[PDB]
Amino acid sequence: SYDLTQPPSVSVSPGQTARITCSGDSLARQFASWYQQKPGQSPVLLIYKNIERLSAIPERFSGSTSGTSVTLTISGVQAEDEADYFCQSADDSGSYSLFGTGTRVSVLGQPKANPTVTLFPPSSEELQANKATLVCLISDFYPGAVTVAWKADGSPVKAGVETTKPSKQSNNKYAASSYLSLTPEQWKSHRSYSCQVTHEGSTVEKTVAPTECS
Amino acid sequence: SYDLTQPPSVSVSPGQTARITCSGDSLARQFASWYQQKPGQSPVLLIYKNIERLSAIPERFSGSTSGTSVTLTISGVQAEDEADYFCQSADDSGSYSLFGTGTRVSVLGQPKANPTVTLFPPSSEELQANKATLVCLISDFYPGAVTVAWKADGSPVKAGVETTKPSKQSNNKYAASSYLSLTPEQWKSHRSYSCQVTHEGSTVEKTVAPTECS
Amino acid sequence: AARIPAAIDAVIEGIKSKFSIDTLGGEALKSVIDGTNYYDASYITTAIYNKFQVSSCLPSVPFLGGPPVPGAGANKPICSAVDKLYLGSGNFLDKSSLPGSIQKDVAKIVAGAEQAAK
Amino acid sequence: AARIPAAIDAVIEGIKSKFSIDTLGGEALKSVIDGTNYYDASYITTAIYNKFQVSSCLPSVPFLGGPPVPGAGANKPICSAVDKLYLGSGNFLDKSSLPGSIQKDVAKIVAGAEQAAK
Amino acid sequence: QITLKESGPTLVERTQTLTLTCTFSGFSLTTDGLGVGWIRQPPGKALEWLALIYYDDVRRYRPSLKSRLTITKDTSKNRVVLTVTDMDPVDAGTYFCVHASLFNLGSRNVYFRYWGQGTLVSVSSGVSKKPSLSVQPGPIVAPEETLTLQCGSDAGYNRFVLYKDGERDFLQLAGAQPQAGLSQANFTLGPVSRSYGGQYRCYGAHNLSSEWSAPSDPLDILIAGQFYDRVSLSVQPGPTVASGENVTLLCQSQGWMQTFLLTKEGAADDPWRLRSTYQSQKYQAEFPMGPVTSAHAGTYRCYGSQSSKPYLLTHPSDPLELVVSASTKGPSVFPLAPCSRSTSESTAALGCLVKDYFPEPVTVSWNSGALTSGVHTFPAVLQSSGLYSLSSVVTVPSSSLGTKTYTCNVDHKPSNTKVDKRVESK
Amino acid sequence: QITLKESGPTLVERTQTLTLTCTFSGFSLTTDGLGVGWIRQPPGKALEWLALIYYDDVRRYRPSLKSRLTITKDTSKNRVVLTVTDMDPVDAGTYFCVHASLFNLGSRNVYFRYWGQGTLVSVSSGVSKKPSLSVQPGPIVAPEETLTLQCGSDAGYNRFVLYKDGERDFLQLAGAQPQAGLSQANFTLGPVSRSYGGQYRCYGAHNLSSEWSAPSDPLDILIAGQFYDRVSLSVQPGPTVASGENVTLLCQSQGWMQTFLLTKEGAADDPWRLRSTYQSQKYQAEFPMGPVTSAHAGTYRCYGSQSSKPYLLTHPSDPLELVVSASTKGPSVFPLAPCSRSTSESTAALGCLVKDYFPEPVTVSWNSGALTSGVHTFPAVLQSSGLYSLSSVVTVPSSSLGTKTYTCNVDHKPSNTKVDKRVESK
Ligand SMILES: *[C@@H]1O[C@H](CO)[C@@H](O[C@@H]2O[C@H](CO)[C@@H](O)[C@H](O)[C@H]2NC(C)=O)[C@H](O)[C@H]1NC(C)=O
Ligand SMILES: *[C@@H]1O[C@H](CO)[C@@H](O[C@@H]2O[C@H](CO)[C@@H](O)[C@H](O)[C@H]2NC(C)=O)[C@H](O)[C@H]1NC(C)=O
Ligand SMILES: *[C@@H]1O[C@H](CO)[C@@H](O[C@@H]2O[C@H](CO)[C@@H](O)[C@H](O)[C@H]2NC(C)=O)[C@H](O)[C@H]1NC(C)=O
Ligand SMILES: *[C@@H]1O[C@H](CO)[C@@H](O[C@@H]2O[C@H](CO)[C@@H](O)[C@H](O)[C@H]2NC(C)=O)[C@H](O)[C@H]1NC(C)=O
Ligand SMILES: *[C@@H]1O[C@H](CO)[C@@H](O)[C@H](O)[C@H]1NC(C)=O
Ligand SMILES: *[C@@H]1O[C@H](CO)[C@@H](O)[C@H](O)[C@H]1NC(C)=O
Repeated sequence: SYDLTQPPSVSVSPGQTARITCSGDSLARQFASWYQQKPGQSPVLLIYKNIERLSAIPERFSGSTSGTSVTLTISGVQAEDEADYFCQSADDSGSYSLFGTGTRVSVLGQPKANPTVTLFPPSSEELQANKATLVCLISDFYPGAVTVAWKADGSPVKAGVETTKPSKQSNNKYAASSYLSLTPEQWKSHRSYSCQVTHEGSTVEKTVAPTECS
Repeated sequence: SYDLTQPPSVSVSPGQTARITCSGDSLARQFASWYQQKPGQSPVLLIYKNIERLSAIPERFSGSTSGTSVTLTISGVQAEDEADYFCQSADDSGSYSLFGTGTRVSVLGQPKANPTVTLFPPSSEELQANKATLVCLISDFYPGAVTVAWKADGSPVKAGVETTKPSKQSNNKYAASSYLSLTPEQWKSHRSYSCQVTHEGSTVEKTVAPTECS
Repeated sequence: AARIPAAIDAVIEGIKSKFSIDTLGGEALKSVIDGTNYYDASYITTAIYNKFQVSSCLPSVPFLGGPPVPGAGANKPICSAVDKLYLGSGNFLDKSSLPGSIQKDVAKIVAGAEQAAK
Repeated sequence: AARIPAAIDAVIEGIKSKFSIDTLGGEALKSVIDGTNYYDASYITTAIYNKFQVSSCLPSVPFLGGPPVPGAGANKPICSAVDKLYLGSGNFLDKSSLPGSIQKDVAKIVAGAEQAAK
Repeated sequence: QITLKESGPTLVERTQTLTLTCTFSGFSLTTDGLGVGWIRQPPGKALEWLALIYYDDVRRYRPSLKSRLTITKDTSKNRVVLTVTDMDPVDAGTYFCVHASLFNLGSRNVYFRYWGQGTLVSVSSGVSKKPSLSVQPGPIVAPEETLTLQCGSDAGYNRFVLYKDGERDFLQLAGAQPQAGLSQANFTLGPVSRSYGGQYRCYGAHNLSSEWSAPSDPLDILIAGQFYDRVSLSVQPGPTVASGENVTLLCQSQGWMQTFLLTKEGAADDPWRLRSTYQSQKYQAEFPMGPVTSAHAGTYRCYGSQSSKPYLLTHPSDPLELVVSASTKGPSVFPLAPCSRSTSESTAALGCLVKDYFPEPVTVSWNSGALTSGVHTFPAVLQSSGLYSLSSVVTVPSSSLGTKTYTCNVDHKPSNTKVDKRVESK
Repeated sequence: QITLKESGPTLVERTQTLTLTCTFSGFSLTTDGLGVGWIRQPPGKALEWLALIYYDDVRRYRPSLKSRLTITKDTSKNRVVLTVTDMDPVDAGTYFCVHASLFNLGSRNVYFRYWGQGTLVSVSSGVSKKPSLSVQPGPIVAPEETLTLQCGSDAGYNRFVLYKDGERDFLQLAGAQPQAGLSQANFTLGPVSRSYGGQYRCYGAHNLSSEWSAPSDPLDILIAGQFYDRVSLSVQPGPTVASGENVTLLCQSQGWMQTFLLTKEGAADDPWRLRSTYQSQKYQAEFPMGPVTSAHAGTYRCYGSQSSKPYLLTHPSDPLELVVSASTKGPSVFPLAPCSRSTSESTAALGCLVKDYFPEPVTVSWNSGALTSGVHTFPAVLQSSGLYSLSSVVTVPSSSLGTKTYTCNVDHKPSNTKVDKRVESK
């Protein structure tokens, strides 16, 4: 219970509610409160219980509780709501206090666009040259922050993955690719390979099976 | 500090092959070597220059290089090879030397088994009752260490997840379960929910959609 | 009356052995002991407490409500002997208990000469 | 010979002022700086350098190697004066450079004093 | 036959310099391509490279420790000296002296072949950490028992001294052997009386001739039973509560007490303290416990106090045991089916879910005691709200799915409820 | 008007105490259900709680830091003092003063409403007693040139002294100003000669009446041109080397030579040394450079030295520039397909992977200059082998994949290659 986990970052375009969650084992039997710390200032309390709110804070910030996690809803995000939002609770017994990792609500420009990943298996011509490469192509996403994770039968693979940095397109939406290098013996052993891309918050997965569709 | 990263731990049943990979940005130009440290004793050199073994090392150990990563494979690991394995290499400039975090190969008493994950949507009569709960059931896995990570629409969800510790079963393989509680509107809002199970690195996933069945 | 050299010899050996007393300082007890007061160990305890300055071993505070500092004669051998003997695992040492424990230990040394002489 | 008392007083004044010479050192010099030798600066330079053991200010080592340690002039005012005077910010001083610098400064002070009395 | 035998100081203070001295026989540093270096391993962690000297006058240091290392060689009498200058209690481990060898000229990358045996190095913690003073059973005692203050530390103190403020000299002195990580003394007070109130504190030191550490935080010992008038305790709701209700303990009495205490038996936590307000010719203080759960269970007793005597409490009040437990709810069964009967599978996963029930035993049996094979019942899940949940599934063949009725019957004796739900496949 | 005002030292030396104090105005700490505490924040990271003291004298500390922290409270003066004991340089950051209030008397859990402002606290990284002795331009010097040794330190040393090994009297003595704690001196060596070689070592001190610090690392100065014999440098492969083939520089001499130094003209790590083995008619020693890369490029000079006086050298040999170039390679076009089944999807993707090309401009256009409906050519990934790779995908309407024939053409101009591949899905 010594850790109260929060998302590392949340970004939302103006006018859309942003939800920040604070999950921990000790939240079941202790109260919580939410703090806002604008850059270069002192943190300001927002709501001091599971649900109730201070008088001066605007009507946008409302809190809710559910099980072992409490969540904040910044209804109608505006440009002046870019800050770090923290969470507080106590230990299980009622004791030494705790502070969460804290998210960072950021307002965007162009609306968010999810990636479109296409995965291509090695051709039949690959294996004659005693080579095998899997290519993962990511295009039409914004902003430019991706992290590809190559998994073979679920278990992570970090031997041969090569990833380019995001680059600008003609549409002001970034695009990037990732290549995996495989010996022909490996590609005919595991059941399936998957190229997982994680956007700011997302996990889009594509699967290719050497034995099924080849 | 050090740039060479290794898996925290690897477990393998007797008779199989274990693969350890350490990767970094300096393995491209500078060689590598693998060390074995049994508990208490002093480390012993195993493989140097990425390809070669010493004259007094069992034939099972072998190594290879794959771009910016080097892999040491213990083919047919016996009960004696339970130790920590470190890989070392210079930095980019070739002056200083860097060791790795170092894995820990352990042999299990009983052969490993993979989880059998079955997920159930909320009943058609729960929407009438205004309460919705997904169920994820994990059965027949060894050893017992599973971390259910619910994902909705590809984004993590931690508001409502309730999980029990793995428990002993009548058969000598552990079991567990996990429940997610949803408001019906949230259940019908998203397009896909997925239970995600992590067991000794390997990841298994089962997905259901509201449109298939409400 | 050949036990009066024995009576002092045994005690001056035992005090040196038990309390790690320096050889050049052991005989100082002879001046303050004779052939009738060696039977009672409390006289020896008083003489040690007065001359050997065992009171300096214990911690003392400069001014009231201040951090303790070690006593004056901390580095003297007698402090080391007391520390190794009376302290250690599972022991306590009050201000009053130290003369009591010293007297109890000197009683056995005193009785040793009587038992051995015959 | 009326210049002789004036010249002697002026030169001892300059040397005492520059190097923070001890009061007894003034009369010690007056015993040796006698008018037979005020003409030259090398003689008085060497006389200062050997009477006030300026050579002891610089550090030296016991062994052939071994870390350097400060010399016998650890706290003498002359060593502190020469240290604060020459070793400033970017001034070097070897064994064979200190006598030259002292010669320069002493000659300057004596010439100035003599020609100012003139 | 290449051997290396390290030897050097093992115990060293917190701001002194370590000087190990390797000694190698079999190879000479004047041979081209060789080298000697030191490797450090903290207890149960990864190896860290420290220093290395080649067959030359060239020395390579760890970049982040270059400021506090000095490696030197003596080829005439084979040995290597390493000197760390500013050791802290984190620079402790098992230093190794190792051989070396260049792969090839053009890059000073080496592989250490002939290692040496371990060389354990430990650093004594300085007098900066303060001891922690704790008392059992509780800070307040009747004037007849004895107390055992416990002073503990996480730095390896050998001697502990206990000081009571208001007195000139130390109250007691004791020593404890420094077990692997922790040491603890057990000062025993005598039979208590009126004049044992005050703020006790205890210091620590490595021996009785060294600087004592920072003072421990004061511990308040209060002695009860030195006032004539008595106090009484009562709770506004009923003593039995349903684990979700406002509960407000009350302390009421005559007499002029301006401070009340409320203690729960079995807990060493500090007592609650509040001031009193004169209402209806009675001095009272009101303790809002807020929402109450199973944790706030036990017996609570009140105490009076006065400011003229800071460490004296009135005679203990009558206990008022508080019992908190949730109410029996009974299960609510709910059917579950995969709703995607893929034809490419032989066994389905029909099952039933039990959602909310507090009394722990519930049993699920299918087709009234039949179908004993293929049925699994997972252990109960304790929800945050305090109500358990269950699940049971049966793996039946794909052909059996069809005109074969499947139904699960459940029971919960403490609620007298039997419910039967038929899990029809969608 | 509740406000908090914190003040104290803003720069503390390492391993020393910190004594922040908070002065609060607007509330009285004697009232029930209040408390003051301290909260840290490293620059950029999240907050962390340190201490708290309530209306009753109860202290709580973060368990990971219970040994070091200590909070004391005074009511009349309205001041609270935090006295963190050991300050390693990872404790820097803003320190806030907060005004904690309890929720209910059930559990000592508080919410911080009125925050302070915060005082930046910085901790000195640490000082290195050892001076650093570096020489410019390089350890190899001409027979007639003015050297410049740079004995520098960061411990606030006021004066430095230079010792030559083998001599009992200090060579020179200098001084420098403690400019922000960093000192540097530049001893000048005059016209060098045969006797200026050796191991120069420099010390430091706070003043001429202090004790001198630890010796700096020895530095070797080698005089060149003293001998008569000439040495020549010959590379066994061609002077131009394609990357990968392992260069083997060779030094030959007509005289009785023992050790050969090989230096890279640019600022390098250090000269190499090897022993000379007699060969057919010349003394020689070859340096295996291993697999060369773009780093081992520049001018190489091979000196010659004898152990009669180990710090002397022969004349520099003729410079031998070593040029490394990555040879151009021809791209190989492999055709990647959606996979056998892409049924029920309106638009499908077909593409070409160009693998292993070195000059960077490659240009892919599908079906000559047509099919510019959506061709996207992804940017290229520089593989660790040093050869680039790039791919392009054409989105196509699905039925068309049956009839429309899509094929791709690659143009790598520098290698004069045009390859066409007819991709298909089957
Ligand atoms: C100091 O007192 C503590 C508290 O009692 C001791 O810790 C436990 O003591 C009880 C009996 O007093 C034992 O039954 C337990 O086994 C003790 N715990 C452990 C972990 O051993 C502690 O042992 C005492 N120490 C000394 C030196 O007397
Ligand atoms: C549970 O009941 C108690 C007892 O009434 C409540 O305590 C009072 O709360 C109100 C809230 O406005 C305050 O104005 C009173 O001053 C409180 N009483 C005392 C004696 O201080 C408590 O608030 C209730 N809890 C909930 C969650 O409603
Ligand atoms: C000793 O070191 C160098 C010798 O050149 C001097 O530092 C250079 O001079 C300027 C002006 O003093 C410095 O500000 C720069 O750091 C250097 N300039 C460069 C490198 O172009 C330094 O002044 C010398 N003297 C002292 C007392 O340090
Ligand atoms: C690089 O090429 C050189 C060509 O001489 C190789 O040099 C010799 O290789 C043999 C192979 O066993 C070694 O025994 C010798 O010690 C090497 N050096 C000399 C001077 O003969 C070198 O091995 C090659 N390296 C690689 C990695 O292929
Ligand atoms: C007591 O401890 C200190 C520090 O550990 C040590 O310097 C001193 O020698 C010790 N006392 C004795 C008698 O050894
Ligand atoms: C020189 O430095 C030492 C050490 O800081 C100091 O004690 C002394 O006063 C300084 N000055 C002189 C003239 O020694």
